Amino acid sequence: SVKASGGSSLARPQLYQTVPVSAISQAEQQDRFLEGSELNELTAYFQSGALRLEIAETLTQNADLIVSRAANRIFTGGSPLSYLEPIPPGFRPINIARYGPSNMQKSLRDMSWFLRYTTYAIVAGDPNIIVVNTRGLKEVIENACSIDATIVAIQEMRAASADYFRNNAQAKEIVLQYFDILLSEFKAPTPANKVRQGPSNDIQGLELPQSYFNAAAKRQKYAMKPGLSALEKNAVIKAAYRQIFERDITKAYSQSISYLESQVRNGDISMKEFVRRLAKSPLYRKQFFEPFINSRALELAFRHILGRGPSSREEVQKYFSIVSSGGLPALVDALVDSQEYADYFGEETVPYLRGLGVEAQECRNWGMQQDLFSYSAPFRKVPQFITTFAQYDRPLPDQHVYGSGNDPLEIQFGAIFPKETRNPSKRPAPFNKDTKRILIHRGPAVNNQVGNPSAVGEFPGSLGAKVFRLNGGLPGAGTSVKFGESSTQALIRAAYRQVFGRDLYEGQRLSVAEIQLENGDISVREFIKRLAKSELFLKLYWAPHYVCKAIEYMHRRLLGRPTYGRQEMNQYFDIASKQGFYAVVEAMIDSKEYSDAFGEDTVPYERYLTPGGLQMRSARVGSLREDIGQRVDKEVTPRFV
Amino acid sequence: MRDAVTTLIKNYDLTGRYLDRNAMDELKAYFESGSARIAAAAMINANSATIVKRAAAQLFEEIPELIRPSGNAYTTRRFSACLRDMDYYLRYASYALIAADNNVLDERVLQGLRETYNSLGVPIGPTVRGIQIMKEMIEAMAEDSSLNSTDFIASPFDHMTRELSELSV
Amino acid sequence: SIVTKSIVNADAEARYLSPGELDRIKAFVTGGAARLRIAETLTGSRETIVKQAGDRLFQKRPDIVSPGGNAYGEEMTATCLRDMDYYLRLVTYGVVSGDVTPIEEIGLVGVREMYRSLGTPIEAVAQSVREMKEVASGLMSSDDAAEASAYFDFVIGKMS
Amino acid sequence: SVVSQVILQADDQLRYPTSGELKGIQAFLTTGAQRIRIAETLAENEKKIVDQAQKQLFKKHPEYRAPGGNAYGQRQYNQCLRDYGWYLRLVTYGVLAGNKEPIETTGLIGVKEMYNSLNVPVPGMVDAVTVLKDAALGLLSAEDANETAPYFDYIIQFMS
Amino acid sequence: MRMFRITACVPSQTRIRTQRELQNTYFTKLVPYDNWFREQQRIMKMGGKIVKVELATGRPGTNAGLA
Amino acid sequence: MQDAITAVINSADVQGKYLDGAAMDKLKSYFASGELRVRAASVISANAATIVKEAVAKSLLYSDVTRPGGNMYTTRRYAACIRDLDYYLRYATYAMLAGDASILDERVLNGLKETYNSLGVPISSTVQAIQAIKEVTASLVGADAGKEMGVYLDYICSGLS
Amino acid sequence: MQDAITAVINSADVQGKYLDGAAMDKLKSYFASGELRVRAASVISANAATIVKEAVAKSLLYSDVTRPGGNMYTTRRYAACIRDLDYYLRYATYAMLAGDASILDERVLNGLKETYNSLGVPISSTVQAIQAIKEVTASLVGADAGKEMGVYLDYICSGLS
Amino acid sequence: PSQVAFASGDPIPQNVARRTPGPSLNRFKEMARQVK
Ligand SMILES: *[C@@H](C)[C@H]1/C(=C/c2[nH]c(/C=C3N=C(/C=C4\NC(=O)C(CC)=C4C)C(C)=C\3CCC(=O)O)c(CCC(=O)O)c2C)NC(=O)[C@@H]1C
Ligand SMILES: *[C@@H](C)[C@H]1/C(=C/c2[nH]c(/C=C3N=C(/C=C4\NC(=O)C(CC)=C4C)C(C)=C\3CCC(=O)O)c(CCC(=O)O)c2C)NC(=O)[C@@H]1C
Ligand SMILES: *[C@@H](C)[C@H]1/C(=C/c2[nH]c(/C=C3N=C(/C=C4\NC(=O)C(CC)=C4C)C(C)=C\3CCC(=O)O)c(CCC(=O)O)c2C)NC(=O)[C@@H]1C
Ligand SMILES: *[C@H](C)[C@H]1/C(=C/c2[nH]c(/C=C3N=C(/C=C4\NC(=O)C(CC)=C4C)C(C)=C\3CCC(=O)O)c(CCC(=O)O)c2C)NC(=O)[C@@H]1C
Ligand SMILES: *[C@H](C)[C@H]1/C(=C/c2[nH]c(/C=C3N=C(/C=C4\NC(=O)C(CC)=C4C)C(C)=C\3CCC(=O)O)c(CCC(=O)O)c2C)NC(=O)[C@@H]1C
Ligand SMILES: *[C@H](C)[C@H]1/C(=C/c2[nH]c(/C=C3N=C(/C=C4\NC(=O)C(CC)=C4C)C(C)=C\3CCC(=O)O)c(CCC(=O)O)c2C)NC(=O)[C@@H]1C
Ligand SMILES: *[C@H](C)[C@H]1/C(=C/c2[nH]c(/C=C3N=C(/C=C4\NC(=O)C(CC)=C4C)C(C)=C\3CCC(=O)O)c(CCC(=O)O)c2C)NC(=O)[C@@H]1C
Ligand SMILES: *[C@H](C)[C@H]1/C(=C/c2[nH]c(/C=C3N=C(/C=C4\NC(=O)C(CC)=C4C)C(C)=C\3CCC(=O)O)c(CCC(=O)O)c2C)NC(=O)[C@@H]1C
Ligand SMILES: *[C@H](C)[C@H]1/C(=C/c2[nH]c(/C=C3N=C(/C=C4\NC(=O)C(CC)=C4C)C(C)=C\3CCC(=O)O)c(CCC(=O)O)c2C)NC(=O)[C@@H]1C
Ligand SMILES: *[C@H](C)[C@H]1/C(=C/c2[nH]c(/C=C3N=C(/C=C4\NC(=O)C(CC)=C4C)C(C)=C\3CCC(=O)O)c(CCC(=O)O)c2C)NC(=O)[C@@H]1C
Ligand SMILES: *[C@H](C)[C@H]1/C(=C/c2[nH]c(/C=C3N=C(/C=C4\NC(=O)C(CC)=C4C)C(C)=C\3CCC(=O)O)c(CCC(=O)O)c2C)NC(=O)[C@@H]1C
Repeated sequence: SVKASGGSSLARPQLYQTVPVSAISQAEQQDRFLEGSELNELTAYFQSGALRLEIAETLTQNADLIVSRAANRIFTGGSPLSYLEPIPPGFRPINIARYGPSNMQKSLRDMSWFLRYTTYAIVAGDPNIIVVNTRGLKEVIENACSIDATIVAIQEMRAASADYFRNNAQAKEIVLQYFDILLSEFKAPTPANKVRQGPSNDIQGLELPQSYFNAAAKRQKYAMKPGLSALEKNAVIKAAYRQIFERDITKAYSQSISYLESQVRNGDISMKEFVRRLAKSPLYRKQFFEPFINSRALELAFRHILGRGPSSREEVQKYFSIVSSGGLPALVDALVDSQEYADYFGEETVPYLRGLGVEAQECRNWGMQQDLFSYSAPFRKVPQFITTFAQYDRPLPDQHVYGSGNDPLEIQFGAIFPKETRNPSKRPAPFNKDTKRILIHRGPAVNNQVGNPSAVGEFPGSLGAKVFRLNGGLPGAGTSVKFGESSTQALIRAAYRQVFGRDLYEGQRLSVAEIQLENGDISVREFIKRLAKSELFLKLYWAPHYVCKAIEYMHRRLLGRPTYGRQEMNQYFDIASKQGFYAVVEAMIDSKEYSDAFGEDTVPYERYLTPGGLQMRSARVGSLREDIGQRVDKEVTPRFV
Repeated sequence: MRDAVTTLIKNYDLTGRYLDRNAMDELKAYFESGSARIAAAAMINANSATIVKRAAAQLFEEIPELIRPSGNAYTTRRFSACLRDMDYYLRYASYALIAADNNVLDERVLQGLRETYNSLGVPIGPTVRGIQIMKEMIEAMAEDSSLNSTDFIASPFDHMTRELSELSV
Repeated sequence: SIVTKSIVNADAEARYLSPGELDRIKAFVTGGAARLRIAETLTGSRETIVKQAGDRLFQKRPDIVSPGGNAYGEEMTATCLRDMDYYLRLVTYGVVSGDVTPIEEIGLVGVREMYRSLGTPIEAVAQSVREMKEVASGLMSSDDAAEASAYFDFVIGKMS
Repeated sequence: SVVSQVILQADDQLRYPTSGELKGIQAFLTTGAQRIRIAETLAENEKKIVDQAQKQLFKKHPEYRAPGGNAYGQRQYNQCLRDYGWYLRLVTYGVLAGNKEPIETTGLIGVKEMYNSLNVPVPGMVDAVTVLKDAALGLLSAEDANETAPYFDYIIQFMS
Repeated sequence: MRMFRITACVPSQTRIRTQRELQNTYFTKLVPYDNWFREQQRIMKMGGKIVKVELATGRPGTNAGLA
Repeated sequence: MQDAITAVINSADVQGKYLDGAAMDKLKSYFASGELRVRAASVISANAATIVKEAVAKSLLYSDVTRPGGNMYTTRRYAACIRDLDYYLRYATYAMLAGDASILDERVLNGLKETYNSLGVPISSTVQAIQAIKEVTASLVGADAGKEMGVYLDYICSGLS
Repeated sequence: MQDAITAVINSADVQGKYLDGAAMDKLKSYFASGELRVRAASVISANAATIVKEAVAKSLLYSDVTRPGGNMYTTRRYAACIRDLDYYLRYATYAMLAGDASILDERVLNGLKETYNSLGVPISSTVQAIQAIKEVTASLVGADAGKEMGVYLDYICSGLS
Repeated sequence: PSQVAFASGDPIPQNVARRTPGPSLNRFKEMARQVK
């Protein structure tokens, strides 16, 4: 299996172009309101909409007759309509019995599909769907379908469809034009795939069918040339700022480097040199270098200069070495001077985000590049490409099965989880249903229940946490100065500190449960069950959290350990689905392991830690032992003394 | 990328060990299989387009929903993309056959593949079935031809099948 | 490895293996036997190779084993011979793989920084590898020695 | 040839070629006699090879010579024969060079663009190359045919 | 809620404990009705000897008004 | 979580201010729509299983998702997908009653994307499922309640996407 | 992004059916409202600066948000906030013209919470300011066009919660 | 003026058909045609 995930976000490639999408994207890619041009296109399209819907209505109503005329002209020797799901020199009618039922079905389906997508294109106001799905259909069906026959069928459908529109040269011309586009595109040979060759030996080569590119939204490309009008040069410079700085900081904050802009618009420097000097500038330094560690800064720089994220472990390694050696100038120079940069953008073209639809995409950095291209990329500080690439090459991490965000801090009290949206740090990993998380026992290592399952309940002594037990008798099981009042109350407060992490404020303690415990009417287990099921516990630790975060924190408090994996998590989560919070608490406290580790008289306690929690506790300067992770030299007095 | 020799060397360097008898035997096995591996790669090169086309046709015959409305091979755009993906799998399977090591598939095919298909809604199961169809076609082709060793052929395809497919049991 | 180089090149071009790459892989496969023989010789004679080469280095370069020298003292000299053993092992790796890639990856990327950090004169490390090359060449036939000397020379050139 | 490929790879990394690259160069420069004889044998037999290939193709695709077909008309037919001969010449170039570069730079990059502009079907071209492969390999020894087949296969793979 | 008042004796197999364990062995405790099936199974399958079960709180034959 | 009333109260309390007229009119707006929310919630509570069933039947059944090799194949995974849909519908109704999506942001979305990318649950297919739930519920509770429930189901989808 | 035509066409196509009556009904509603939606978009574009000025004055100015320690205090933060308000107005206009909120899903609500939670921008204050923008636009374009823009501004607002 | 209402207007519910067994069940369909 795969050992890491770069994340997966919903991908929405454009299937085809429509007039409103075209206009609105034209305005939106330039970071502006729709102007007279786009608004006028929208007005004209909306005005034509009534006629277009009339065309679509008449064609869908009479689609049967049009398809029947096509099928009758194309086929001979039988009735093609028995089952419904100008003349090329080589055309000859096709025999129904010979041609076969499956291929006849595909013929009728294809004719109807052509008419259907023609109506779709009429309504959309753009033939892009027809071009996309018809250029290269010929070669797809040459070997089982006659091209001359298909051409004649499409011509018959075109004539029959236009026959319903003697109205005037408004409906007829549109129908004829869209059918002519369909005809010329079916006659088209398959265009070659767009090849994205690997810039080096650590990056694979890919190719994309040209139809995929034609469907996707086209990336607007800005190129600085000497002859452009001043307004065009302004647009190009704004695009350069939007690319390098991720937004128009000149519009937002009047931030700009005027002499660089004058040089680039004069042609003194190329757009490539302008990009180089802008990315070296103190503006860029302050915005996308100073706030980040070098590892994240280089990923952002790849976005800004190349329009893509890192492609491999070797690439991040190489460029992190470069930034370690020469800092931001070295990084920018290496990126801008790369053969890849000149291959895509050359000297004049403003760099653009490539991504899905612009060229063939790699699986290895899919999710990471999705995240990188978001406008929220500057607020991820944790590197995503080096982390994920390294984790590909290594076994599964120490991490909750549902992700790093589901691991709370292993502190005395509080349910502190990383927030998915705040400083995004998510680290998805594919844990299947059967993985078991390695936990560190708080006590003698050999008492870990994995290797010593009968060690369960063995108190850890000095190596582990303090354990509170109702070993002594309870009071009144009259006289004052009965010593059995201090131990029972110490245990009650210990149980409060265990279930909630810390002691409650005055008025919050479940006094009835406390007296019912102090009177021998219940057991310690029953009392902690009451504490766990209390409305206070619900409000504090169940209600404010993701269901599985609440369950995980609950498990740590009640069983004294994190969950091992998907088996425990799934059972508690399923109970949460079916029954609710009280039933989840019941399941945890009525489980066999609770009974083994804790009887009816033991307050639960921390029995295990994750590696991360132990490292948090024992890796600080004041707690780090001298022999851990270093060579301990024996000191001996010099022999000359 | 790691081939069989690089994998062995990594294993031995991890422990700082010189290559011993077992290492030499494994290297010998790879070198003696090299001719058969080269022949299998050449045969795939001679039939890659037809292999892909026939495998896709068989898959769409086995799962007709793929080329019907709401199927992920529906429309020529998606159909072409699907045949493209099949071509990818065959090319990288040929690489893996030559290398006698599936790490090339792990590094350049499988890592992040589930994420991409989930993002696009591409159905994994039919893709795995298509991989298996191509595997069977390659095996039959190798059997028909004058090739001596053909047991290694299944290894890459099965690997992809195991790495990408959902865990059922 | 030769196979990996050919495969990554073909992948970079997004194509199947070309006839030239298949020819190179065929040559690699056919030369496997001689490469394994050379590696077997180097591994079998590793102790004597390292001892003789270290003797020649120390007698030729006594300063590194003289007081103030980097390898001065019994333990430092032992560590120097340990490094020589490391590089011989890497040479055997490169010999069987047919390329210098394992040697680069394990023992030459950042070697300068490491040995500058340790204070070891890198030129003397290059000389130690030279001594090992000279000792190994005597243990095999001329063609085998020529094939192994290329890996030794790659190490030497990267050192100095 | 493989020498140019080695030099390109070495220059891209700003280094001298490694031992393995030079060994591959040596093997290629030794098989030159076989490459030369294959090129010559294919050269003088161009007419027979093309005749067999073209009759086979137009048996496979009678539509091309039929009215409305791309090859219909003596001029178009002769141009197709010219194309057969030219691609056989490219195959000999590739055989001599030891790699696909002379073929690919001359008659594969942009080939779909060219033939689409001429309405010559690319699948017609791949069938044509397949029959040319069969005819040409028929006129070669078993070992020479095995050596020269992957070049035809490469043209076929690029064509579609 | 219905509450039983269960008395049980739990023996100690597999371990000779040296700490005070009498409280765990022969105990009388209030159990909610809903948990009594599970608790009966747990005490039994542990080796316990449930001496007595009574309906401390609640009534028999109650169709409504039990919570 | 916070509902619309609590949103107003928190906005007033963070400034130490008594409720002024604008806060009162926001509370009046919430009270005006509360009857609609209660009726829509009642209909959805009655029909939850049926909305989920019809949305699954209109979006996921007889597709690659349920066939061998799909993430909804095997009965354990099928039940898992239905369970997730039950959560989404129920929490959308909760938020709709509250008038605020806060409960979704805290119970549902804070960790779910990482969870789904860890498990390999496809987000395109589940977004399609939640959209189908959107249309089914919009058919049951009517126009206004349909749009209001829409808002929060679309919220779940956007949080997933 | 997807507009209304794409949504209707994809719904028809995924089922392999021609454009039916309900599809044509929704499409003709879109086409009939198109002219007035274009006019509303033109008016909003002509008054974006004034709209944002008045919304800021109503909702943000002279509050804890603009004073020292408030998230809008410094000049850079003020300019960034009014720029964000302009973003919300523009993308609401895009959604109105397209007749669908997909642009808001993929270009706005993608990591809006990531951005604001990471920077600690006050969400309640942003929602109040967007409500002010909606009110100002409604006063400027008209009550019905105001509602048409208000559905999308409310969509962004609910996305913030 | 009210004609501008599209997203604010009365929603126009669209027909989405419940999915039915595709051709992958053809054999069983035949078995269903021969089970009566
Ligand atoms: C239909 C909705 C799609 C689908 C769903 C699906 N989900 C799972 C598994 C899990 N889903 C969850 C969900 C949550 N955790 C929470 O805390 C919350 C509450 C806010 C939710 C909604 C979890 C925790 C799991 C994992 C459970 C476990 O430990 O097993 C599956 C099964 C995946 C598996 O590998 O078993 C499925 C199928 N899948 C699709 O394909 C539909 C589009
Ligand atoms: C005399 C100086 C000129 C003048 C001033 C004037 N300013 C405002 C309103 C505001 N001024 C600021 C400015 C700042 N806030 C900051 O944090 C910083 C940096 C420390 C600056 C410079 C702000 C934010 C406001 C908004 C009010 C608020 O505090 O919330 C006004 C009021 C304008 C109005 O119509 O409300 C005025 C009058 N006006 C002139 O004509 C003088 C030239
Ligand atoms: C007024 C609206 C509130 C406010 C705003 C505020 N925002 C920021 C910073 C940023 N806002 C964004 C948001 C977007 N960028 C986009 O491209 C889009 C999608 C269309 C959105 C929604 C971003 C990315 C930033 C930071 C980077 C940038 O400048 O683009 C700030 C500054 C925060 C800081 O501490 O620097 C502020 C002040 N703050 C309030 O208090 C108002 C309630
Ligand atoms: C003002 C006294 C006279 C004048 C000026 C004028 N200059 C330009 C255009 C350019 N000026 C420069 C000069 C520089 N750019 C730099 O970065 C620096 C180095 C620090 C200098 C000195 C350049 C490069 C240009 C061209 C690009 C640009 O516009 O920035 C114009 C505009 C010309 C046009 O055709 O648009 C003008 C008006 N013009 C007069 O009539 C005055 C006598
Ligand atoms: C030395 C005392 C310990 C040690 C170090 C070690 N580190 C790496 C690799 C990397 N270290 C970093 C570090 C940083 N990234 C940043 O942005 C910054 C902030 C300024 C730092 C310090 C990175 C990014 C890497 C990865 C580089 C790469 O891509 O190769 C290694 C090598 C790991 C590997 O697999 O190559 C090592 C050895 N290791 C120890 O044992 C010491 C205790
Ligand atoms: C007081 C000088 C400042 C202050 C404090 C403050 N803290 C919280 C909340 C928590 N404090 C903790 C702390 C700890 N947990 C541990 O395990 C340890 C070691 C034993 C410590 C120190 C935790 C975890 C929380 C959250 C959980 C809980 O509160 O029980 C608050 C309340 C925050 C809230 O609303 O949740 C406050 C006010 N605040 C100030 O302004 C002072 C400067
Ligand atoms: C022995 C060759 C080396 C060594 C070992 C060592 N280990 C520990 C402590 C632990 N070991 C484990 C390991 C596992 N637990 C599991 O469940 C599994 C999966 C099957 C493994 C591999 C764990 C988790 C611990 C922590 C304690 C616990 O057992 O729960 C120690 C003790 C460390 C300490 O400081 O106490 C030691 C010494 N140490 C060496 O030097 C050897 C090279
Ligand atoms: C031949 C006289 C008639 C015919 C038959 C036919 N079609 C196929 C296969 C396919 N047809 C399509 C069609 C389309 N793709 C689109 O996107 C659209 C809208 C523009 C259409 C109409 C596709 C995708 C295929 C391939 C997948 C499949 O089998 O469905 C065949 C079989 C080909 C084979 O080699 O097996 C046949 C026989 N099509 C015509 O147009 C003629 C009327
Ligand atoms: C065919 C058997 C199946 C199928 C395929 C299909 N795939 C896509 C789109 C993509 N496929 C990939 C996959 C890869 N890219 C790589 O670099 C590699 C590693 C070598 C792989 C395997 C990617 C990344 C995409 C998206 C980018 C692109 O197009 O290049 C589609 C189109 C999806 C859509 O509609 O947008 C299709 C149809 N479809 C099936 O039904 C089969 C199961
Ligand atoms: C020895 C002289 C006689 C004898 C002893 C015997 N005892 C048991 C079982 C138990 N004994 C106790 C008693 C105590 N446990 C305490 O904690 C304290 C209070 C501080 C006392 C007095 C208990 C509680 C048990 C049961 C629980 C347990 O043993 O852990 C047995 C029975 C053994 C069994 O498992 O059946 C026996 C044999 N028996 C004789 O015949 C001697 C005369
Ligand atoms: C026959 C004995 C009974 C019966 C069956 C019946 N089933 C369905 C629909 C489905 N059946 C399944 C079952 C499975 N999917 C799996 O992955 C597995 C595990 C290996 C099983 C068993 C599923 C998931 C469906 C949903 C449709 C689909 O495949 O996508 C129906 C149709 C129900 C409907 O309305 O769609 C029927 C009729 N019906 C009876 O009355 C018998 C008792």
